[PDB]
Amino acid sequence: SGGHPLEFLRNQPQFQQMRQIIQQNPSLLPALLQQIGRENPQLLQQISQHQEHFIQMLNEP
Amino acid sequence: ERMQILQNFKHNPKINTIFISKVGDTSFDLPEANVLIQISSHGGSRRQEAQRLGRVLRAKKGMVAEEYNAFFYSLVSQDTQEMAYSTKRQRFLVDQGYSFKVITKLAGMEEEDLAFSTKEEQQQLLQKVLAAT
Amino acid sequence: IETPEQAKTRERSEKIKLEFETYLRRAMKRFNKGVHEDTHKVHLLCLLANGFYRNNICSQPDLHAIGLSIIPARFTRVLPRDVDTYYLSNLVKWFIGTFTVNAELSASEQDNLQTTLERRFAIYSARDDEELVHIFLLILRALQLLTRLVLSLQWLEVFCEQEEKWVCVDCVHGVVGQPLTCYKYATKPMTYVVGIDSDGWVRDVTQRYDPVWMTVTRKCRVDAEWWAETLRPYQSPFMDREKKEDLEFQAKHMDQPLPTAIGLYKNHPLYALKRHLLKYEAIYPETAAILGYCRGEAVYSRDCVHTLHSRDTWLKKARVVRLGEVPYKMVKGFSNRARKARLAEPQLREENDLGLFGYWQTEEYQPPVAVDGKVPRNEFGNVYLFLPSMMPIGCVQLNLPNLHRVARKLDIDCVQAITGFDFHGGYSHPVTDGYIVCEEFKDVLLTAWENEQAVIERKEKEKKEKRALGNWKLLAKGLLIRERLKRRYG
Repeated sequence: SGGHPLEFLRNQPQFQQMRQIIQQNPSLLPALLQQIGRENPQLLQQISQHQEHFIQMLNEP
Repeated sequence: ERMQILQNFKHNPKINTIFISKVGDTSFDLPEANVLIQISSHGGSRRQEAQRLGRVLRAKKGMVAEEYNAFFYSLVSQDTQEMAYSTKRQRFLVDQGYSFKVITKLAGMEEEDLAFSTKEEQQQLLQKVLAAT
Repeated sequence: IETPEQAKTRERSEKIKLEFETYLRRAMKRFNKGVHEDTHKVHLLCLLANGFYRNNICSQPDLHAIGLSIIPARFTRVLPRDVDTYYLSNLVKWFIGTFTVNAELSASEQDNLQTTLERRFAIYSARDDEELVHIFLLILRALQLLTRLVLSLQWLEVFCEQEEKWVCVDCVHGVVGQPLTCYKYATKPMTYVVGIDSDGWVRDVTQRYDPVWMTVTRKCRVDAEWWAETLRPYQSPFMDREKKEDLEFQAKHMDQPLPTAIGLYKNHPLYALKRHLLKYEAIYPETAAILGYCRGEAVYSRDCVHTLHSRDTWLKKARVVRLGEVPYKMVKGFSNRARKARLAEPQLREENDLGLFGYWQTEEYQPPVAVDGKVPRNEFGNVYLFLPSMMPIGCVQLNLPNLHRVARKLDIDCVQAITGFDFHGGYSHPVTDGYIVCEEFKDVLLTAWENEQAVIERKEKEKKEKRALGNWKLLAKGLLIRERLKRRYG
């Protein structure tokens, strides 16, 4: 059990949709880019570390 | 802040009344003045307050011809021991020929309104003083 | 002309407000630019995850079996060790003649990539050029060829053991061993080029295919540290392969473009122009006479360019200049007193020329050893303690507040522990962290500090109790006097 700050983010519903988008179709990339740039200081900070957990989150089927 | 107050006295004409404790003897520099009012003294330091008078009052242009161009007042409470101090002290200044004319009453105090006109204020002042033993 | 002091105060208020708002503006610009850069990095991470997903889909065994069945026996019997340029060209030509470009085929987002590729195999058709690249990758993986799918943010890299080289292959355009041609047929904006192995191992191959990597893209790509951290987990276990690829890249890029533009020689260690150095960095003519020229500008090796620091800064770096060392660079000296003096008269601003020294010119600082219970002190009457090694032997640092009061009370030699420098208003005040004392009295000083802490605690207790008692006494005497005077007049 690799307790990471992205554990809430991994199961975060909007972030769940974002990881689903990243997993298969990058077409909706601009929507995620706009969301993160407009308001995601927390995502900006937390995405720096624990990249493997972030990638595995993006790989959730 | 000490030098701030000193410069305010030196430069600001609105404020020309500075109250100084015993530190005015030698602890700092006294700007040249013309009216020196001494209320309380050490209690017989005939040289200390005479030196304070000498340092406070300096040569000023404009009234050099007149024999009275600097004004010094020494407030002494009647029938107190303070009188015994003053005569003890100004003795040194008597050695230099300086004279002190006794002014029992001040002309003009009646018309101008001053503090403690009522004794009821004065008894409150007495309360305050006796509070500090 | 009216109240000049008010005007001066107004000017000072405007100045301070302007400084505040300008530094706030700069901070805000830094914040939003960093947000943009981080969003760009997250977009790059999304692209990397997309490449991972594509490679994982291309790693399916069903696609391998389909490719093996479709591939004729002529291409099947050729092992990866025997694969050469002619075989690659023949296979690419067969692929072109096998699968064509037909975007008219029905496409649905519901259909999976694997299912779509299997259907295209069934009909021997395709939908897009990237689909052709994926189909060629599947065909190569059918023969278990050591191949990596390379994407531009596309082609394949085949690790030929005859040359031990990652040869570039592009099926749609019939490109074999033409990396520069890959620059044309890939994505036009080429800032990142990533090669993912069938197992998911990621390699940077932007340098090979982008001719402008070593000049512009070197200074115009993403941060090296963040990207290195990103690629660290997926570093390929083939360490020997990585070393060989690095050596090949070095051989290819060793002064290959031969630029001769003055701007290019700036901030480029491979060239290290004398005029393109810094105030502290300086060339070494002993090991660098001439290596090239650009518009009358000589070239010297970067290894002959060395950084320098002041003797005080070297001591801060725990380094002591050797006796008789010559100043490697005599440069502008600036310290509080020195800065004010130089502002007083500019003739000595150039004439100061503090003489820095090289690292090779300075030895490691050797802290002394306390003798006879005496703590050594510098000219400033202290010890510089930028690093723990700087402490003299036989000394102990104690970070106990107000401990020196007890030390002098107990007549114990105690000094401050100079840590660094702080400057609130423009002056580098030394910064100390605790007191350096002799090791012999360390625990005695601790005991004294404990005793004095307890004593000051109880002293504060009795002081506040006596304050309350004095307040009681003052109130009682005040009421007594009030009653007495009221009785005197009522």
